[PDB]
Amino acid sequence: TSKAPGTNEPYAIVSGDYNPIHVSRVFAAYAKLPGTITHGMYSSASIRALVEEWAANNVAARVRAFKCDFVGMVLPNDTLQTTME
Amino acid sequence: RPFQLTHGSIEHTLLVPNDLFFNYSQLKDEFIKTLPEPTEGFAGDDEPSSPAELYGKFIGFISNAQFPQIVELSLKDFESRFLDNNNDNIHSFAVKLLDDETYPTTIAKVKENIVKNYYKAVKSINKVESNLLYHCKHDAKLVAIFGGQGNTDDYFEELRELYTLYQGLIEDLLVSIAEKLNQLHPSFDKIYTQGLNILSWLKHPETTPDQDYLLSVPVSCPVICVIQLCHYTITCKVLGLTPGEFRNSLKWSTGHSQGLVTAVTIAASDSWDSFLKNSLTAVSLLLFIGSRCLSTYPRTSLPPTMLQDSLDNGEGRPSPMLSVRDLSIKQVEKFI
Amino acid sequence: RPFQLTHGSIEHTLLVPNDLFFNYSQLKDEFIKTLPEPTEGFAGDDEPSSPAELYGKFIGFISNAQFPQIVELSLKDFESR
Repeated sequence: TSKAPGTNEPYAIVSGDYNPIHVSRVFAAYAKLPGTITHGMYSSASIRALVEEWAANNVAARVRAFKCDFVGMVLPNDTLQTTME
Repeated sequence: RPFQLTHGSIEHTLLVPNDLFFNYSQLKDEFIKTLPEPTEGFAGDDEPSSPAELYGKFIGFISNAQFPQIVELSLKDFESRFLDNNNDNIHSFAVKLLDDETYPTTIAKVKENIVKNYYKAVKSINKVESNLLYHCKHDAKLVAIFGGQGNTDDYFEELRELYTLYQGLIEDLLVSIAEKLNQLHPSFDKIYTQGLNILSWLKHPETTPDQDYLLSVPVSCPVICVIQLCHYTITCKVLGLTPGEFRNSLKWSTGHSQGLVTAVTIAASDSWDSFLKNSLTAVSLLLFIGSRCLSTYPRTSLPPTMLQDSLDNGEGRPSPMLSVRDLSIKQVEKFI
Repeated sequence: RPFQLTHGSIEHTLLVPNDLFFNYSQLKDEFIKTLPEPTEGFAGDDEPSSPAELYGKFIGFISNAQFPQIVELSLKDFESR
């Protein structure tokens, strides 16, 4: 189980993705979406670091390809449970 | 007709001054409605289960209610009723209450309802008592030892109950400590992001971060020094001893891995303000240590096979430090 | 509010002097705890079973308790009653 961050600004300034969907209430409202949802790339990297240790026993060089589909949105601070198969 | 002060299934009726019963009954009326229903011998944690315990809960209750001149009167009454010529032994009185048969023994309901309420309601404790464990001033020798890092798994709860109990004794100092922390807290962000508002975590348990981030070194390192310092302040104040003169009673002292800073503070502590200042220099120091010893060797994730096996082997959750028992040095050095 | 002197299932409430109710209640409080539980019409030998009987038991009770100037007052009250 994982948990979404509180704010997406730290991720934004690092990843260079200043997409105002994730940082500002006003834009997130303009697109009528549920609010400053987490950066999809962050949600990717989170599950990636998850499986990197829970599937590869924390051996980094073992993962060689990873693809995912942003089926849904995650608002900040949300708690996320993943399955691994 | 004159009648009796009473509660529940246990009663401790005292003789009020004859011209106070009127307003004395007001506090009682406010008190009787604050107590839960009796439970099969008061097995409920919050209802008293010994007459002294009931009287103590009452005395804590009246201390908050705006009606002085009764708090100290009932207090000296409690003393003369249970603590005569040992009127500074309410700790020992407490642990002795553990031996009653009318009272089903449980130290929890003894700590609170008695000791908490006492120092909650007591006025100036400054009655310089007998350091009579050292009364053989010629014959005994005291040495204070200060714990080190990582003696217990769940450590913050010690401070939890301590603040829950002697709040009137530590509130003066630990807030000055937490303020100084907040003045140094953000300067070392990016390593403990969940903040360092200890006052919040005490006043609000749900605001407290998880024990893991609590068990983090930049977190646990200063609060252990805080726990040691509030313990020392308490044992100085319950005796009404100035820190410097209590120090005069001790022959020497030293500390473990971490608490050694508290030991060197004590050897520099003379008054309460000097103690406060030196405690400040301490927690500021140990905060630097917590920060840097993490930024230098940051603990990382661990392969779940490892810790799963280690916990199935009965060993501890792996950590940078391992304690081995029952083995001499000459052979542990042979295995390493 | 002024309220009533009472016991059990039988009551005999008397008019005390208006400036005595305070200490008068102390004797009553000591008295109520000396009486057993009511028994199906006070069939128990030691609990009173008539208002006059209750008042008499009370007046015997206060006579031993160290508080005179009420004993004879309640006594002449019992008489006039």
